[PDB]
Amino acid sequence: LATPSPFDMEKMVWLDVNILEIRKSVLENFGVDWSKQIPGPFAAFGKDFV
Amino acid sequence: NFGIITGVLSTINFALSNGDAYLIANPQLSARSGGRTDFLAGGQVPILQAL
Repeated sequence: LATPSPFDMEKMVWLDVNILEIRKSVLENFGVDWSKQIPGPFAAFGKDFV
Repeated sequence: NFGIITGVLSTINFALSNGDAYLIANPQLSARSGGRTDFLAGGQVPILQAL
């Protein structure tokens, strides 16, 4: 003849979360940049024998 | 008419270059025996894919 409870009291849990993040960066760009491909010498010949 | 008209052309190259790159990645994880753990440190990019 016994009856159950409507529900059961459960234990309550607290959650504490920490997220920590650090980013660092350095960027350098220094010097002199020259050309690497330049025109070279040329030669041409042309004649009319007849 | 008998003859010829011809010549040559040229280019000069003196290019020189180096490159070095280093990296270490040290992820760490915790998980229980019989469980699974996933970890992602990075990002997401959008991709246009469809059926």
